[PDB]
Amino acid sequence: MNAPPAFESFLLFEGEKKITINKDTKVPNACLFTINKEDHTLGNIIKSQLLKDPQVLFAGYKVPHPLEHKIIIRVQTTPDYSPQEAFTNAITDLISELSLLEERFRVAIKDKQEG
Amino acid sequence: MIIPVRCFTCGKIVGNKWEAYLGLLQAEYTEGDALDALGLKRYCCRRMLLAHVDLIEKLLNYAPLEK
Amino acid sequence: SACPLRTIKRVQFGVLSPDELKRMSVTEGGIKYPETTEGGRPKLGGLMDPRQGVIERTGRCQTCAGNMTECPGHFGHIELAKPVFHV
Amino acid sequence: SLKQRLKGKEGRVRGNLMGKRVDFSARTVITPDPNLSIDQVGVPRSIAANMTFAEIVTPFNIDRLQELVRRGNSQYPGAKYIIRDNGDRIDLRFHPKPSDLHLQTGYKVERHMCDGDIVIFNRQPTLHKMSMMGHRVRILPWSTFRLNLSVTTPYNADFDGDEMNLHLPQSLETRAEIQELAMVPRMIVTPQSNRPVMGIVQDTLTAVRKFTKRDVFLERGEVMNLLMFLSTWDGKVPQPAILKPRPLWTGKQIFSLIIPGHINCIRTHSTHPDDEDSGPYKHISPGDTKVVVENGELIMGILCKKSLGTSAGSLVHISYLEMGHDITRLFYSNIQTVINNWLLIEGHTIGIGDSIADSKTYQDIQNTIKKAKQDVIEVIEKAHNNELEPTPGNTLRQTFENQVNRILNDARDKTGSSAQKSLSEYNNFKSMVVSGAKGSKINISQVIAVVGQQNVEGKRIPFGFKHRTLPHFIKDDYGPESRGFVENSYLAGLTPTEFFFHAMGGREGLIDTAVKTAETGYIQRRLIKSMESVMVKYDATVRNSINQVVQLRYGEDGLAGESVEFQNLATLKPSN
Amino acid sequence: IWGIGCNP
Amino acid sequence: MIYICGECHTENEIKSRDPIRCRECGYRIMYKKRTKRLVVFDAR
Amino acid sequence: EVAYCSTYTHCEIHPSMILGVCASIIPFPDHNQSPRNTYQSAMGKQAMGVYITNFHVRMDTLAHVLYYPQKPLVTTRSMEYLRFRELPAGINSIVAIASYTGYNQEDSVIMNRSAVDRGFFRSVFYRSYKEQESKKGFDQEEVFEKPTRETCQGMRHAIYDKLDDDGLIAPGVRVSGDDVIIGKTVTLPENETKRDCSTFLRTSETGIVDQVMVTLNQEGYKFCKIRVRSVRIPQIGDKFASRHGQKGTCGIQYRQEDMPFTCEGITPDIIINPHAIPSRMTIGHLIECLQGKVSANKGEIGDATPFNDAVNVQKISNLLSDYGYHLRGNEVLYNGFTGRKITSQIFIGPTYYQRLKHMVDDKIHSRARGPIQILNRQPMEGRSRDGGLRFGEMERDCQIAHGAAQFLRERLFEASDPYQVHVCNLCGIMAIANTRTHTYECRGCRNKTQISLVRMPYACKLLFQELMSMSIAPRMMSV
Amino acid sequence: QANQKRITTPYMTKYERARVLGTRALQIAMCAPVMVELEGETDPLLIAMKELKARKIPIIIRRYLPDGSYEDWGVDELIISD
Amino acid sequence: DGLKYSLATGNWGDQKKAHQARAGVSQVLNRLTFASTLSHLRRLNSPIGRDGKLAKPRQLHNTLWGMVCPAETPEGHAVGLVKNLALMAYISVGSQPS
Amino acid sequence: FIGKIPIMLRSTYCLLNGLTDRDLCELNECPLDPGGYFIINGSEKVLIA
Amino acid sequence: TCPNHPDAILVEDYRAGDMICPECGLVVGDRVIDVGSNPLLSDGD
Amino acid sequence: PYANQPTVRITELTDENVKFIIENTDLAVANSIRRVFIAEVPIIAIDWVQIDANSSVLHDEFIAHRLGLIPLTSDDIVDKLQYSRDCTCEEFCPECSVEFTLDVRCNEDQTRHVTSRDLISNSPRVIPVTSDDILIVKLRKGQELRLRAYAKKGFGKEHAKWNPTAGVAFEYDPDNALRHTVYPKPEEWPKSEYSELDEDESQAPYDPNGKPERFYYNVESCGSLRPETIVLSALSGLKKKLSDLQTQLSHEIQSDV
Amino acid sequence: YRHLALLCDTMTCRGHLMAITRHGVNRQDTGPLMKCSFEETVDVLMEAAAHGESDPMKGVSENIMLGQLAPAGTGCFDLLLDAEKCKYGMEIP
RNA sequence: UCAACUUG
Ligand SMILES: CO[C@@H]1[C@H](O)[C@H](n2cnc3c(=O)nc(N)[nH]c32)O[C@H]1COP(=O)(O)OP(=O)(O)OP(=O)(O)O
Ligand SMILES: [Mg+2]
Ligand SMILES: [Zn+2]
Ligand SMILES: [Zn+2]
Ligand SMILES: [Zn+2]
Ligand SMILES: [Zn+2]
Ligand SMILES: [Zn+2]
Ligand SMILES: [Zn+2]
Repeated sequence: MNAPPAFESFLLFEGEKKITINKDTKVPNACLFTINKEDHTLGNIIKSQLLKDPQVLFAGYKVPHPLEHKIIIRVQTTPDYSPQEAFTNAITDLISELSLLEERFRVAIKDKQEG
Repeated sequence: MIIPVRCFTCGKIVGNKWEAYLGLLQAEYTEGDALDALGLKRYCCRRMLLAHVDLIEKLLNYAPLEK
Repeated sequence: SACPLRTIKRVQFGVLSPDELKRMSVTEGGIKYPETTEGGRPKLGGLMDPRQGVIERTGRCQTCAGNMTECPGHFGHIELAKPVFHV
Repeated sequence: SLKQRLKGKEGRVRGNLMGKRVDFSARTVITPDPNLSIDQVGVPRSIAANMTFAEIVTPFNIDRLQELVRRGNSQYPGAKYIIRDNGDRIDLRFHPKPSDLHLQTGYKVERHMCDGDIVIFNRQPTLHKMSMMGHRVRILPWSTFRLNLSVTTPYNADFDGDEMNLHLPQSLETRAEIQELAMVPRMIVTPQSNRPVMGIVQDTLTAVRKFTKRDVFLERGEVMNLLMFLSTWDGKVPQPAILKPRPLWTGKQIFSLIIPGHINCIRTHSTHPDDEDSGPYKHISPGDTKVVVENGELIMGILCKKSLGTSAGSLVHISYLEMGHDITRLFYSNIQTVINNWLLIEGHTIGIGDSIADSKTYQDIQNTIKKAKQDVIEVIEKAHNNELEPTPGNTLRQTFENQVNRILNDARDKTGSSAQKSLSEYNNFKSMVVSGAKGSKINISQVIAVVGQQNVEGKRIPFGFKHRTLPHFIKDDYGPESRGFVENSYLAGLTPTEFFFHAMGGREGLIDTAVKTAETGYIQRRLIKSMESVMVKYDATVRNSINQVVQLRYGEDGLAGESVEFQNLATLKPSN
Repeated sequence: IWGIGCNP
Repeated sequence: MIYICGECHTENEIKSRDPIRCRECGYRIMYKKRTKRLVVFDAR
Repeated sequence: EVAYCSTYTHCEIHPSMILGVCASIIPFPDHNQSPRNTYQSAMGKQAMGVYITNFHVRMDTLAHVLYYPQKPLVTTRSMEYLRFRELPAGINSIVAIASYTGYNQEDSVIMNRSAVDRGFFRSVFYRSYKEQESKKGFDQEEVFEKPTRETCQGMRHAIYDKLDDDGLIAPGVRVSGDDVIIGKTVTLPENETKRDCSTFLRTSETGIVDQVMVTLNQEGYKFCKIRVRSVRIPQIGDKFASRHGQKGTCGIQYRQEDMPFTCEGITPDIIINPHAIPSRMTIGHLIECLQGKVSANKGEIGDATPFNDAVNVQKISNLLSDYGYHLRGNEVLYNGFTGRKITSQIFIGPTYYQRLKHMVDDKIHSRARGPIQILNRQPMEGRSRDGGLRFGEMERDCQIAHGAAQFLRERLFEASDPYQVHVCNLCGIMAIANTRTHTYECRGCRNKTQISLVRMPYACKLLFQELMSMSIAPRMMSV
Repeated sequence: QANQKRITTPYMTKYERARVLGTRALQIAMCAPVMVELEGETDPLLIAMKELKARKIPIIIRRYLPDGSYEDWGVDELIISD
Repeated sequence: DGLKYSLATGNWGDQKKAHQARAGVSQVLNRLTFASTLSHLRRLNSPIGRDGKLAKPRQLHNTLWGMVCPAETPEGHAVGLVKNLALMAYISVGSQPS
Repeated sequence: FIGKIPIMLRSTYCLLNGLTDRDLCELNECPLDPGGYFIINGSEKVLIA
Repeated sequence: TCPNHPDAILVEDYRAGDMICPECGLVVGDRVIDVGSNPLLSDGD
Repeated sequence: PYANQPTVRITELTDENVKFIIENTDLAVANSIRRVFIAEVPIIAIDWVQIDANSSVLHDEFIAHRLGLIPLTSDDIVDKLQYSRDCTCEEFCPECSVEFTLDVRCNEDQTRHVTSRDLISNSPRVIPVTSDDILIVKLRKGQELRLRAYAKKGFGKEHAKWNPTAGVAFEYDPDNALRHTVYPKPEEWPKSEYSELDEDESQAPYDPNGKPERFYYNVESCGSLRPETIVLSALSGLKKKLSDLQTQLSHEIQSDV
Repeated sequence: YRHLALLCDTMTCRGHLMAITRHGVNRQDTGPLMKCSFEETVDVLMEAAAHGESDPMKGVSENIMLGQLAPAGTGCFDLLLDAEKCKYGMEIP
């Protein structure tokens, strides 16, 4: 009777922002990103790619509550680098990785069939 | 009451296999051999066919409410 | 409503005087009729007295315009022919 | 009769005056929620929508209340009613004129319960003061009240169908009373035993033991994730304990960040060897016991029930005594969150592999039972020859039962000790018993080695049939099996006669529970009624309603029970 | 269920 | 206002304040027929 | 053998026959603690399953039938005579004894939401409402018809559109809470037209009408039974219990992606806390998981008769070792969120789990300014009557201990039964007071000037009046 | 009693703090003037807490000694238990 | 009417006289599950009062071996006062002694 | 005629006695139903020993 | 009997037990449902 | 600071199974791909059922549930179809849905098995994986079931009816070498099918420098999509999710500055 | 020790051992309503009425029954408004 | 109003 509708998990209700960027006052060059209507899928990839970056000092993702649908990602970068820049570059790198993976999987499919 | 579509744990379609399982049992296959022949490999899928109780035949015994 | 609001600072317990019971009861002459219904519904001098309390959730008792909420009810008295020990 | 109405329970005197059914109260099943803080409770949306707290319209809040009025009852953050200055109530559900919706100072909008509304949470029976605590409200999208797991210990509630009652204060004055007297963080320490009521429990205790071992080393990314769930983090990553070859933090290093402020505490782990303190390696403990916290940093030690549980001198108790109630609330919540997110990496389980022991241990248990049965037989043969001499103050039957019970109990304990020796470090039964989260050494012993003697009414299983316990046994059999001794363990499986005797023992347990509930309820009520009006006056004398002086100072020293702590005088014992 | 000194 | 009959499964129209007896069988246990309005069922 | 008795006169047919009907469904009863077998005996009575094969014909109140009952994978031989195979109550579930997210702590249970979507532990709840057209009254006739607001002086604002001409809602029509299942009208004697007498759905039923029947009852009056059907997908409050006395609610529901997964891809349908097992000492649960794994792989229903001596944990473990799994039943699990192997290996195996009748939807109640009782003018009692929860005497003692005098006052006076009375100053007895007339007078004193307003609970006014009827005078004097 | 010879505790009791904060907040909700400048605080209870910190709450607590006399301690005079 | 009333009400006696009537007989059959139906049919009810907390009539007795289920008893205020027959137990119908 | 005696279901004097399972199905009664209960005033009542 | 609405039919309510003017929503009568509470055989006895 | 370049080898490719090995990839990406297989690959399945007549023993909502779980062939049309929310038309149209109709009555004495073959689709591409058959319900003589149903595009995050896969097998480090799982007794544990060790050695020697890589997959399909297409669509969908994040992030970054 | 000593002091305050029962508790010279709440009820009320006893209304239970604020904590004191301080300070609204 | 049956 109080059960949330299934589509609420991935559909942004009107007036909700997919990403909100709020700086962190405690430490310099640190930003706290909030992603709405997303789950561990996106968060883990973004955190891993951020950790691979040498200029990223801190990178972690947190789901504040499993019943609610939100990811909080904290990125702290060295001076001369911006947390927002690190987030964008992480997303570009992940997209490149997935595209290369798609090409190679298509080639493997074509080779396995009739070969 | 009736064989469930889509074994709960994984989701393989197991609803098309109940009559084949009964027929294989009539063919004197052991239950394990019948489950192997049907393609059910993980114990989650074999649970569905092995533990199913087909009550819908007992329900069909009763005459219809409207003819 | 005009009466000032006060909080009880002492409760005095005592046996009710028969004279005080006679004066206090709204019913006069006692409950003369065992039956609760006269004129169809209300029996004056009966168990269900309009003056004693509000009835039917819409009526008003004779003594005050209770409307089933304001009226706290009002006591009645039965004058026993011969005295009886209180248990 | 009038006397019948007043006299009995549920009469006007007690059932309708001392206690009565109340409005603005809700009840539903309780389920766990580790993510909620100690003070927060998760309320379903429907329960929140029905219950309304009236808000007076002020110039400050007229806009917000106007939006709530516009939303109406249908939209969740809405207002069910508007109460005008005249006292007229405009139910917004049935159509109100647009003129009526307009608000002015002095109107009272009855808004739906929202996040942050203070409520009182209760679970019957309300044995003690901690059973009614004020919780902040957090609305979550399912139909069960959700409370944090640490708060379960004060309520004596587990989530196996339990239910709790939710009372919403309806005025700012009573809301402030709850906020400043009965909130959960304020009642961490009970005045009854000057100990903390609430402690880390279940998965978090079991996992804090494993997290705080010397062995645990955390790599960079795992440290990131654990620090992400720490609410009070300064934002500075601690320098890793092992910088090279690969940067690796330690469990204690991260737990030190959880510890509030600068708290100094020395406690001992459950498995602390007694000889360690006297011998060398007293400070460099070989087993990593002797928890020591200096400057709010965990220098050494393995945390357990003793350090983080509900006992005097615990880390949580020292936190409440020293840092304050708010920082202690954050401490409880942070321990739970960080350790529970580490438990995803480490994990816990209970399997048959834990119950099974080495073959040598099974042989030793069997040999102990063999020689015990022989000893009981020798005692029986002595008794039959009348060689047995009566113990002073006891009949020969009583002294025979005493000696037989002593032999059987010694065998039972020895088999239990052998089983407990067999347990490896990885054994999960041992993890839970050592951490103190659940179980006991007795349970391990019964699982692995021997269930033990079954006793009913303080004796071995009696002769229900004529001179024999069951029809299968021979008449006048006082031997071990006949009178109830269950040689097999739970894993091995009880033989049928042992199954019946075990059922008899368990039935005695159930009956005792059922009886104790009622008798204790009566005692508690009588004590409260006798001492209900006694209080500390402004003279600080303790006086009843009659103003008779029960005590000239409370406790004879005029101090409250929660502030006091156990201490040693140190002038008393030493010689001149 | 343990012993005479323990629990039933 | 069409009632299916339990015994013989034959629909019989019954007016208001009319005895509940099925013609052709006499049984007194009638069932109201399924409504004409249709309900959307989510497969979920 | 070594001589114990050489004069046996009778022999037991089988020791497992000492157990009753409900205790016979427990697998490996001898490996459990005794109170846990006792508790399972009680929980089995409350499980959900096809109670009888003629349930479609029957119109019973509170009938629950599970969608997909399954017979146990580990079954006692004596279950066959109880017909448990024919009419099972529960579903074999892949159960992992692990601590995953802390939502399975205490006795709660983490359930797989994808499995729930695929029909796992889904049930139907049928409720039957009976109404009788009674003409016994001298001038009162409770005719079945659709009440009309204009025609009927007594009426209610709930939805009356559902009712057909006969006053009975047709089968196949959705009924939400506070809707009129049956419409009945009592003709009103014109003492000098209609007091509504419809029956209304229990709040939050939210079901679809299944069958509507019209007959003549024993008395000969027209009798109508209406059965409403509500599907019940498991939620995060419902109570699930195994056959070994382990009962618990559903802490949270994670989708198949989120649940931990073996290397084969099997994700536990139910995750139970490891902390339940040791204190309760229900080792029968663990042995049933092992035997269920062996049975599902082998294809033969396992035997769990209480006293066998041919089935040991070691033999079961060796059998499982043959089928490619760890001999003790542990399996290497991977974390669903991150993909990393869980360091400890989790014990996963199929176990017969039951669904009990207790569900959160039936047990949720909220009260705020509802109807009050007639006698005490206090809130009603019970979920059906929208009754408020009782603030017992133990609760008031706790509040006294807190020192929250004003919360105690609100809860015991202002929330429950606020009331005002007028009391004479000269004599403590209450005085007659006409607010509309604005004349306040006290009988027995002939005094009008000295009257004071007093705020007291209505129950206290009733107490004082009952004392007055016993000739005791509770003279409440403000001075 | 006289202002001199006050025997009660200088520290404000927990119950006094609860009732003073609640009562002052109820007054603030009824549009009573607020002594302390509010930094965008709309909730009446929070404003009352700020006032209590500043010791500007306009309430004098009357403590009833068991002998029947009373001592009037203003909220400012009492030391906050915090 | 006498037989029907005594069955329906659950009071064993006459309508006018309830002083000697024994309540608790003739309960409604539980149909939650087939196991509940069967157990309800095979049930024994000890006459000892529930209100009395004396523990002797509640404890499992050695003579209940094979006649009454050891495990199956209600937990609460009626522990050991309501019992269920074992599977093989058969209560004697009765015979003439001639 | 001296009155009516309620009949326990599936006893010797009930209609269901000695009926094949198919016939029980024809009467819309379950073959697996245990019997042993009285149907008084439309509700199944069980006499607890 | 809504004071601002001469001859106004007040709709009954079950949630709070009151009659409410439908065009303005005013609650006329606060808690005036409460519970709201054989004549054939013989007569008054 | 750049993405690793992954590789793929497909060991087995059948009609219902794909086994592949992803190498030179992080654990997070591999587990996310596994997750997207289960919950974010779009498929067409029945979500709307209007039942005209149901004389079967199973009630109406039972039939609707069983119908929803029936897999429907969505190999190529699922990309063309739009989500019902996206489509401009009210309720359902051929662009946003596929209409299935079922009419069966049992007039023979023998029991009639209503199967998925009796479901009839207006669109040829979407068929209930028939080209035995899934048993919807069994009908006695005189019992009739007639219903009309529409099928919508969606993914498994909404409901398990849209879950393309049967079981996704994910395994890394087959011989425990990073010691991610610490076996109490190494010898008892069965060796992995992908394990490269000899029978004598239970675990590989610990490698501190090593990190998880060379992830092993085994994706099985319900027949709704080709097993190859499940993997390709999952990779494409995860790429789309990241690109949408990048667009919204660029908007927020520009707006703040 | 405070909680034990308080029970012992209440039982032995009067000089005669006061059992925590209806007899011992009700015999002490408390208010008649407070005695009424514990066990005896109606009989206590009848005796009080006969002897003309007056309830001091200083007890917690007596004030709870009549709906007045209890003399317990948060009710021991009475707050008063401070006019002079109201005049002082910045009266923003 | 009474009874019984459960839930802690
Ligand atoms: C732990 O104590 C609680 C409380 O004291 C409260 N309670 C319960 N029944 C009563 C009652 O009749 N009367 C009163 N006054 N209180 C009562 O319930 C007690 C325990 O009972 P249990 O022992 O069955 O709890 P499991 O150990 O059984 O918990 P599993 O593993 O099922 O979740
Ligand atoms: Mg519990
Ligand atoms: Zn499967
Ligand atoms: Zn009046
Ligand atoms: Zn007919
Ligand atoms: Zn007077
Ligand atoms: Zn109006
Ligand atoms: Zn369209």
